[PDB]
Amino acid sequence: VEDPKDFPSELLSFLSHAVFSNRTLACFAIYTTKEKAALLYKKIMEKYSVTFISRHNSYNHNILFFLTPHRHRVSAINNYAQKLCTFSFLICKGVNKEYLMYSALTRDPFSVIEESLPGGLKEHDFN
Amino acid sequence: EDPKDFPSELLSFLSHAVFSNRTLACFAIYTTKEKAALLYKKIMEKYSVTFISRHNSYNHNILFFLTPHRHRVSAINNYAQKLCTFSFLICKGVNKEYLMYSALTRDPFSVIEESLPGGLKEHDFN
DNA sequence: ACGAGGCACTTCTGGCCTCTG
DNA sequence: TCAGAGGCCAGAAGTGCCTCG
Repeated sequence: VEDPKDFPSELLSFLSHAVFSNRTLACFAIYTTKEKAALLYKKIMEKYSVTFISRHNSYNHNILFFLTPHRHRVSAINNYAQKLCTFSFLICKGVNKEYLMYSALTRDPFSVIEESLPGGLKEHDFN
Repeated sequence: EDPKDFPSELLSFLSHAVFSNRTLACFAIYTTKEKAALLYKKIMEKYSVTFISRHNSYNHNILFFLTPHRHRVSAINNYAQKLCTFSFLICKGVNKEYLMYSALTRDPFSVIEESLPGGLKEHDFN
């Protein structure tokens, strides 16, 4: 109901917009509640052995941004993360523009709650 | 959430197989009032049941039904699971179809709704 | 009878890759 | 190159058939 139906309109140009692709990527984003972002961060971190993960503030909910050293399907990440929940909203999408998406998440009206490397894609190549 | 199996007085009728790939045409489901009303409609559309009834059982509801083709209990269960809601659901094969239905029609049990006017009689079962 | 379980699909899952603009 | 659509693939999971005891 009041739950978002997509990511914030300001992030949309950075996200993947495939509906029918079997393409795999290495940068994903997840939009969920405050409660689930905490749990998801660690779980996701361990499962996918993330080269990077950050947790962000978004309009009274949270966004998880993360890079993975291996390629995954958006639906594979989605399925893994839905099997934690039930039960609360979750939008999961591939990210096409990693620097841009990261840096947008560090500025208003978004902010960093916590991240696994300080400064992230601004301070580190993940090449 | 609540109950952990079917009422003990109906257990003799059910199949308890856990390692069988055998398929059946009679099943019963234990669940809440809200879930049983819905699974009545949806199991019938889904399996195009030859008969389906919904009954009062101790705070909750049982659904009994016969399907025109053969299914694995695990199928009926994977389907019925997908319409919960971490509300509870016991789903089992029925070995003794008539005896199960007839028990569910008498005290402590009663019929709420069934897909045939005046339910089932003994002939009907083979 | 009925539970165990061999078997045979078929559907699902989650990667690969090329094509195309 | 990029990114979405989709061919293809292999291994897992699903949901039937059967016969054996």
